[PDB]
Amino acid sequence: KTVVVTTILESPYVMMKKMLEGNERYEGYCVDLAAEIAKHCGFKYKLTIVGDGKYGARDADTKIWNGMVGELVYGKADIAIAPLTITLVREEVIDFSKPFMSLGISIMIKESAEDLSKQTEIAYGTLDSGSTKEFFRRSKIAVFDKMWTYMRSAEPSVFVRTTAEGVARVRKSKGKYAYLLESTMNEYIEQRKPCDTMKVGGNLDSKGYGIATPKGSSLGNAVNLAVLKLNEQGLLDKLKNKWWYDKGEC
Ligand SMILES: C=C(C)[C@H]1CN[C@H](C(=O)O)[C@H]1CC(=O)O
Repeated sequence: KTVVVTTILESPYVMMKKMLEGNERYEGYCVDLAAEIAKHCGFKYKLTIVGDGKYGARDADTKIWNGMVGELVYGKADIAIAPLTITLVREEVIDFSKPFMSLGISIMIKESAEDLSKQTEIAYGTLDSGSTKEFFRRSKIAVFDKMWTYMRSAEPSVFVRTTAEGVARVRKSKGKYAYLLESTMNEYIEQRKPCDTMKVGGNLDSKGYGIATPKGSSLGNAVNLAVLKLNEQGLLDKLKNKWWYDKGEC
């Protein structure tokens, strides 16, 4: 009947409109994407913000998945539409549609990863949890392995808790702090006032964000075909351009 969609606040994907109720309280790339996939697939839905404010990781002790991934695995949500990075660990427990948006870990400064690894004057870090941190932690690639060893033992801490915190740290560090984040957030922030940040070098890896559903879900097939169709029509490119560039501030 009414499909339960779990999502999360992260600009410009899902934001509180700056007096409203239900789905109309929200706006952003993922809000527009949810309406488009629902329209194509022919379903009614309710957007809900994930209670724990997490994307999805499996606790090492309890082995239970938290965040949006957890909501899908334990049957609390029917679908997740947000900047949820497609990773192998998540793919083992949930299904992802083809990418609706491409990205890679990138560097934000006020070059290359190899260049950051060989130096010591500019400090660098990632979020204290998430796919970016996990990529560095489990990487068997020499340069990233070195970067991780440096980040985990750096004092004071080079890690931050939110995107906003990583961005602010870059802005106030006089070129002494580089933030490692997904290229999509990097591109978005570059077009946000005070317009003083920049992406440098190529991405460290390659992946995307995908619509997620519980394993064996009936909705899976349909949502995947919808993503392929919206992509083919150029709609996803227009939608990214709308939220990143048309609404840019620089
Ligand atoms: C915004 C957050 C915390 C998310 C977005 N995609 C990643 C994920 O799905 O884990 C996280 C960012 C990152 O790890 O750099």
